[PDB]
Amino acid sequence: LYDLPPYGDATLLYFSDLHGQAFPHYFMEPPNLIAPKPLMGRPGYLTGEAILRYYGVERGTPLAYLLSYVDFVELARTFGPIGGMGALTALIRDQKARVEAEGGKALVLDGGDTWTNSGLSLLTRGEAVVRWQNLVGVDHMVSHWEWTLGRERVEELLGLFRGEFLSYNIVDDLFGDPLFPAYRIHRVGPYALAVVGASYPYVKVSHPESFTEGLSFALDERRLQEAVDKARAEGANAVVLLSHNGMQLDAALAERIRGIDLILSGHTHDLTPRPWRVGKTWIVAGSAAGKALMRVDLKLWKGGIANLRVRVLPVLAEHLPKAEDVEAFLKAQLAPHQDHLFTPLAVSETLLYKRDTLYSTWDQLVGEAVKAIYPEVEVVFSPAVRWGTTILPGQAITWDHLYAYTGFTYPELYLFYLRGAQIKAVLEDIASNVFTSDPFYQQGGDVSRVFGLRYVLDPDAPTGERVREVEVGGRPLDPNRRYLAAAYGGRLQRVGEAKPGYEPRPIYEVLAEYLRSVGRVRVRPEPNVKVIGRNYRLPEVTG
Ligand SMILES: [Mn+2]
Ligand SMILES: [Mn+2]
Repeated sequence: LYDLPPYGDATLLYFSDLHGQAFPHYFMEPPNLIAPKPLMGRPGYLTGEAILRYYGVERGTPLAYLLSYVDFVELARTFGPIGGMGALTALIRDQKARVEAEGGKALVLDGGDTWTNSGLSLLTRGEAVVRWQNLVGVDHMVSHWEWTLGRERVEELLGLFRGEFLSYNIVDDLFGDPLFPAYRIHRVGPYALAVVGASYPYVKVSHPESFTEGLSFALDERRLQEAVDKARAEGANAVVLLSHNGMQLDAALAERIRGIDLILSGHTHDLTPRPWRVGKTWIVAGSAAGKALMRVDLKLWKGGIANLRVRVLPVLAEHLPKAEDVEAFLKAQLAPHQDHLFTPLAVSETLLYKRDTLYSTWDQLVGEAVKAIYPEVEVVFSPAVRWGTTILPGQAITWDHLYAYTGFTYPELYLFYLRGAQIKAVLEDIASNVFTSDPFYQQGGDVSRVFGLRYVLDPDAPTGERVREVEVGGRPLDPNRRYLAAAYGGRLQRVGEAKPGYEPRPIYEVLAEYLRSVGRVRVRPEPNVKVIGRNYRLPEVTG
């Protein structure tokens, strides 16, 4: 709940990966987070009943509703939607006021992936999200998807952003000079707390290169270590890393970098009801889509963090007061677009979810839509991003949802031929990245969903042997056969042969065309992958 007693010298109110989600919505955690044996059972790879047990969270509680897919639909009906900028603002303000009334010091920290991927964002090229950050009063933020707006727009938006953007790693690609401050030291009574920022290191290979030309985001352990050391030389007693590296990478850094007391981990969209102790560092994840506000109270000492209290505060719009200024602001911004954004396109008869290592009902729906409009397509590759939303049974799908699921600034759907060998290699290559069993390199991640294909995955097999028994359209994969593929949200088209006469157009236009026509959809979970050595789980899709 929200009525917490005072604790410590400083309070951090942290959220991450909002992905421009302006309104209350639903967001189910993944039914599977598959890992090779060495990585199983650790934060970042917990789901379902196991995550509840790991954290000692009772089944059926508001925290259980946020934390796991177990009982999802039932709990969504019980507790209501999560997030919304209005409710998140109300909660942040409630907590900050409480802390300041106690004579405490509070900082509002945003872990990045904030400005993009929503109707509000696309309609304003991120501007409305920044204006919202300003209404709440965000002290710092880091970045990742922000860069898909392009360097020019990001700089414009940083002019508007009243908080202080941090990043030790964004440097010029020719001279190496950092473009932003690495950290900021804040007075917390008699102590000094440094907030160091880290943006996603893989922006260049993850998005169109044009968006970040002239910049390097490379993970630079030396530069990070020197930043931590410098903050301490300037008087910082404790050091907090506001990170967008991904939680597993943050855990690896905790064992390599000296002096990081706490890491606020974004990117992987994880939940950590209790902090994860790695080396001499505590790690707290930032969740996603506005579902939670992480309150981290710190008892500091001359040399670091003596102790801390972590609470995952559910952002439940039905259980929080309104932030009137935010409600009014959103009304002003979207009044002209409400018809477009909220009119039903179709009704979903069952649960549409996005997150999972391998398969989702939302991605299957997209595959069906693509094949319905382009019957020549044999395989549809959907991007396994961790942002999105969840549609409940009987709920209408709207344009706002389409933008929540497919609101890339580069949303083009591409149709192109791939040889069978390429299809298999694409999956094997992703598997090698997502599943490496070497704890030194593991970072995790999700696998592209390929509608029209079925395969067997063995996460523990050697590279080159993880993907087997591939079948396309009920027939064994023919390595030399040319198959017509479709893909959006990535770079797969670069190794294909473009379909003659086809003009790439936004995936959401294709989806809206399909949905308007069909009126109602019913996508029951029918996973197309068999996982060796694991039980593949599914949620309950009715109710
Ligand atoms: Mn994200
Ligand atoms: Mn990210």
